[PDB]
Amino acid sequence: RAVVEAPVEHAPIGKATLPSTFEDSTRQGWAWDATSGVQSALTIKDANESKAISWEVKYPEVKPVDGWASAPRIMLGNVNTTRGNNKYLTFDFYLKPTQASKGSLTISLAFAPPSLGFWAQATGDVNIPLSSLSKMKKTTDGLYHFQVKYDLDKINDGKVLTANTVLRDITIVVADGNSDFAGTMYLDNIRFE
Ligand SMILES: OC[C@H]1O[C@@H](O[C@H]2[C@H](O)[C@@H](O)[C@H](O[C@H]3[C@H](O)[C@@H](O)[C@H](O[C@H]4[C@H](O)[C@@H](O)[C@H](O)O[C@@H]4CO)O[C@@H]3CO)O[C@@H]2CO)[C@H](O)[C@@H](O)[C@@H]1O
Ligand SMILES: [Ca+2]
Repeated sequence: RAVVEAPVEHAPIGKATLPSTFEDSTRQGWAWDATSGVQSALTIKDANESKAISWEVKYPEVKPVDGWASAPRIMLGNVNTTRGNNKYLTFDFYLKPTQASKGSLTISLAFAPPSLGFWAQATGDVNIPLSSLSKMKKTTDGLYHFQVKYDLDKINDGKVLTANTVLRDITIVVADGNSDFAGTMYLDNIRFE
């Protein structure tokens, strides 16, 4: 299936780049998956004094049964990277809610390794409770700043990512955990470490 809307003015696609810093004002190869429930503009905005890729999302009040149907699902296609000696994939994730009071966001990471049936999913989903936020100190520019880590030795289905396993694509999903989130999200500094 494909989720479609009228043409939207994304920032320039650029070229797949890791670490993804967005400093060249392009998306450095990141784009919505064709199945992403969110297909609105991906742009390059300042977040916490750095350029970051960004979108808006307000999850529906009536929640789909499939837990990713409404989710931003952003992908770095055909990067063809490997983890090397790195234990983690990590990135900066920022929120600027207009509404956030209940439920959670559940952030997943996946890869498409051609040797592993084009899917390998990190086991360590990260949940951000929205009631936790009001008590969190914001950045100077009014954001909630998370640095999210995924231990690449914890992968579902017994699949193993070795130092040399080709990762064709990287996917990040920000799923709705029965939440009332509305507002802006941002990614920066997407990298292995
Ligand atoms: O639905 C929510 C549920 O999702 C689970 O993850 C699903 C994904 O939602 C789904 O998009 C993903 O589909 C993959 C599939 O696994 C790959 O095998 C397939 O690979 C393609 C490849 O991309 C092509 O280039 C190649 O030519 O063909 C191969 C084989 O078809 O690509 C599709 C699309 O990326 O499958 C996931 C695992 O089932 C989550 O695991 C779960 O947590 C969520 O709740
Ligand atoms: Ca940046």
